Order: sequence, then structure tokens, then C-alpha cells
Amino acid sequence: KQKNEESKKRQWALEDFEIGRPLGKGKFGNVYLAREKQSKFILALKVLFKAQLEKAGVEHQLRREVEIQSHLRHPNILRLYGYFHDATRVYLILEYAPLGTVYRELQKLSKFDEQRTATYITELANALSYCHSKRVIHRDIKPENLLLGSAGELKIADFGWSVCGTLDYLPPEMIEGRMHDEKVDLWSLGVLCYEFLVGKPPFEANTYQETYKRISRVEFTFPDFVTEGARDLISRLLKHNPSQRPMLREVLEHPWITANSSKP
Ligand SMILES: Cc1ccc(C(=O)N[C@@H](C(=O)Nc2ccc3c(c2)/C(=C\c2cnc[nH]2)C(=O)N3)c2ccccc2)c(=O)n1Cc1ccc(F)c(F)c1
Repeated sequence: KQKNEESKKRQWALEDFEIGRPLGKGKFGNVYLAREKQSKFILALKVLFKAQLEKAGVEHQLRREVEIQSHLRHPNILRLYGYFHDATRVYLILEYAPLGTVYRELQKLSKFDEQRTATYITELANALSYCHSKRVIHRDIKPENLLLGSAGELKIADFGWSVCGTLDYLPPEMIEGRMHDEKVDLWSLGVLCYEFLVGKPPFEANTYQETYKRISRVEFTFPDFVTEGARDLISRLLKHNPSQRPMLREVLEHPWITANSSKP
């Protein structure tokens, strides 16, 4: 299912694949379902236009991110099989996550129950701990960049790595131009946790400027249905002071998480 091949190579051409239905769209590329002709392996092929990548000044980010990603082997991170190119465009060979994005699940369910939410948060904390363990700090984490495996397991799908768009998930130190460390994504978990339970992120607003101020001020409120344990956890993660966010160990041990996650 996931342990295909570790020898990533660039002798792949478009003629190796039968192309299927469009899976999603982004600014630069379309992602398609695809099947490798020889093996019949189902995967997703994301197609990005080279000229657009260079024009936007992100091609170097892509080379470095691909190189990093090729090293990451983890059940809650989408596995990257390889890449190649022709004259017009650049092709990324990605794991196919059949149950789709958490974003769509949120749109379909309106909000998640504490069980879905705490399972998702455990999976994210595990994945970010693994990423942090190899010097790979993460940028923002969006429900759009969370996929679901055949058993409903979460897969981190965004390239927010290191050796923007909407800010909803960015911590103050990332938006105020301050210094940021691995604690940025702890902020991200609080934002995602809130959105999972509530159905929108804690600082959502009609305009970018309003949102900027709400994040900077940490101006958010809890609806009544949000339980005492979740309020406490979100409040621990959504701290202005990076130094005040917990370690991932502490997150995984939080009594609301331990009492609510469905992860055997
Ligand atoms: C901010 C952001 C968000 C998302 C991406 C991103 O690309 N995810 C890739 C992806 O979806 N894989 C994938 C694999 C198997 C799947 C599915 C999806 C799926 C269903 C589906 C689709 N849609 C809702 N459900 C299904 O059933 N099986 C992807 C790669 C290339 C093109 C499109 C998607 C991302 O890069 N960014 C960063 C970003 C980019 C451009 C900006 F301008 C910006 F500001 C920020």
C-alpha cells in the first residue's frame, strides 16, 4: 500500500502512466488520479507548470522540499515516490489517499466529534514529532493539506517544510516577523483542534486585516458545546508566547486527548 520503492529516480516519463479523474486543484498545478502502466499501481500525479514555478520564484523551494521529503517515511505523512519532467511541466508522484481531505470531511460533517478530533490530533502530533526529530520544522497545517488513508488514517500533504496564502493557521511570531521554532506548529495544532471541533478556525474573519489583528491579539472565543478539557487544551496550545506551548510529549499525554483519542 505505502512501502512501494525507496529508490527515487528521474527516468520516468508521462508515457508511464494512464491518467484518471482530477483529484483537486491548486494555484500552480492540477492533481490527477493515475495508474502506472507496468505495475497497475494507483497513485496521484500532481502536474505543475515549470514556467509558472520559475515565474513565482518557488522552484528552488520545490527542489529542496522534494529532496527532504524523499527521506520521510511515516504513516501520517504522505509518502513521496519520485518526480520527473518533460519540456512543459514538472510531475510529482504521490501516494493516493482514497478517503480524501479532512477539509471535505469537515464540509460534509459541519464539525467533528471529540473522537474523530482527538484521533486526528494524535496522528498529527505523532507526525510532527517525527518531522521535528529530523530537523524538519513545519510551516502552516491546513485541513486542505490533510488526507485520509484507506483506514481513515491522516496524511500530511503540504510542503510547509525546511532544512502563506491564508494566514488562519500561522502563529503570531510567523506573522509578526519574529523568530519562530518548532513551537509554531503547536500553535497550528490548537488552530486545527479548534476548527475540527467548531467547523471554522479560531481567528476566521471576513478580511485578511481583521484576521491579522485577531491572531496578533489572540482574540477568539469558545462556543458552549466545547467541553472543559478541549477548552483547556486549545488554550494551552494557543499561547502568544512560543515558550508557553507544551512539548509534543505533553500534548500526547493531555487528559482530554488520552480520554478521547480512538487510536489503538
Ligand atoms: C495551502 C495548500 C493547500 C493544498 C495544497 C496541495 O497541493 N495538496 C495536494 C492534494 O490534494 N493531494 C491528493 C492526493 C490524493 C487524494 C486527494 C488529494 C483527494 C481529494 C481532494 C482534493 N481536494 C479536496 N479533496 C482524494 O480523494 N485523494 C495537491 C497537489 C497539487 C495540486 C493540488 C493539490 C498546497 O500545496 N497548499 C500550499 C499552497 C499552494 C499554492 C498557493 F498559492 C498557496 F497560497 C499555498
